[PDB]
Amino acid sequence: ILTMLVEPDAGRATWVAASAYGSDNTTGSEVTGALTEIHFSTYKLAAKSFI
Amino acid sequence: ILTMLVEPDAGRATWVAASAYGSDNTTGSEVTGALTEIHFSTYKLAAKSFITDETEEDAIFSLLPLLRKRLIEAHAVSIEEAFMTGDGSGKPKGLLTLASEDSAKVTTEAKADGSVLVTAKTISKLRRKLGRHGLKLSKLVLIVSMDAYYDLLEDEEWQDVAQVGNDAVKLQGQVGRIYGLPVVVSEYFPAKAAGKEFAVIVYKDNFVMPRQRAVTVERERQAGKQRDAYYVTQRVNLQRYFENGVVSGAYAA
Amino acid sequence: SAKVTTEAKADGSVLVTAKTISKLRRKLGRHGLKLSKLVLIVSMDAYYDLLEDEEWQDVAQVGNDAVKLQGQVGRIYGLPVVVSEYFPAKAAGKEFAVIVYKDNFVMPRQRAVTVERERQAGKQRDAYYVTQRVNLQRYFENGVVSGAYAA
Amino acid sequence: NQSSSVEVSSESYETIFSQRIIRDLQKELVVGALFEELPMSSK
Repeated sequence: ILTMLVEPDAGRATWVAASAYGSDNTTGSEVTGALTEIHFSTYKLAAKSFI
Repeated sequence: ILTMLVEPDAGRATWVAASAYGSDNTTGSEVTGALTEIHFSTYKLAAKSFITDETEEDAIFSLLPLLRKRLIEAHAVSIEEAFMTGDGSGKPKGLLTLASEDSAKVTTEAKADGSVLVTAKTISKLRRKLGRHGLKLSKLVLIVSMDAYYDLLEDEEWQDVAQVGNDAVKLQGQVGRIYGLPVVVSEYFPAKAAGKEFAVIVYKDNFVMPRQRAVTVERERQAGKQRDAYYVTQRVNLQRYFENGVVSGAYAA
Repeated sequence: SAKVTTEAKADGSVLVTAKTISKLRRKLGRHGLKLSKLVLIVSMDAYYDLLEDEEWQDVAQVGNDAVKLQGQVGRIYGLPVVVSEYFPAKAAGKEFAVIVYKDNFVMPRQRAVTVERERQAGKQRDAYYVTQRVNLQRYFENGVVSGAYAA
Repeated sequence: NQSSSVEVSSESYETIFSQRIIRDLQKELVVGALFEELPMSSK
């Protein structure tokens, strides 16, 4: 088996109000992401004869 | 805030009678004028992300560049989405919202289910609502959704070579200029449904981007929890001079 | 779920036309906007039906490459045509064409084609063996659209 | 701003007034001067 990796999608930011210009909400929200993986394999094919 | 002055409208002269040559009425009437003003503002966009100092060791490869790139690309996605169809509550009013609130939302006969496609003639018919600014073609921008483009690719009026020059669809499979308007495809249009926009035409020179500070990255170390917070902020807005210069077409109700 | 059930009948009441083939690009979604990265494959019957297509007959309709002057179909809606004979038999609900995103597919392989010979003196026989190990896989779960005859 | 401990009195010290003057697109004049003159020195 061979395994690869898959990058996640895109996030987004937020628009803060003016009333929170001094508090701890002035940095808005948080963006998060996780990776993913895929797999590969093979099958066997054969044939024979006699003389 | 920033303020500029808008010059007033025009005036009229008078046709004096022939019996008023010997009186002060010979000199005519008065022309008065008063200036006005407009203002511009800005809005703040922010995002953050944390990375504890133990997941960095608790893995084989690094995870910081992914974090930073995700931050920046999320910021760009949000700003472009807001410019597309942001409302007015603390965020810039989107182009489609401007067109709708200016009564420039032309309700066409194309159907959202798929019974009737979107024809190039329908797209070109939107130029009427632009009024005086629609006469010039070098000063316009056309943007269509993905599904509008795919329905354009199957237009009965662009198939034959004899119908449309050398740019027939059958020979190319691609659509370039529609009625002289270059075609640009964007996927950030709203969901396809009844009464939803699928193409917009804007007067490019009428819109500006007020901006206070660019995208800035700040790094804070929170030793009390052993993390590495990152902060990204910017202040922008989308503003226009006058109350015209956009038209949007929508599916039928 | 990319099997598009088109209107072409499985007997011959309705033929397979160029519009049916070109309409499949929509179900490719974002991948369908670039023609240079696609491959079209049609069966025997599909190709013979295309040869009788009504919209490729005249010089006025389609340039100089009208069917009446050449008798074969080359580029169709910008897509080059490849004919393959291994499609299933013409029947209701079966397929006749496919478009694939070429770069989305890989062919993993462990060993090449190898031949080994064995001598069985007890039977006066020579046994020949040919073996190989391959497979067909894709990166992400999309990029393929197939059209099928009507039910 | 009115968020810090020290702020300014009135908005006029938070605003930039510009003398730049702008006008919209105006109508054009066509039949005003397309005919030919006829000078009269009498009534």
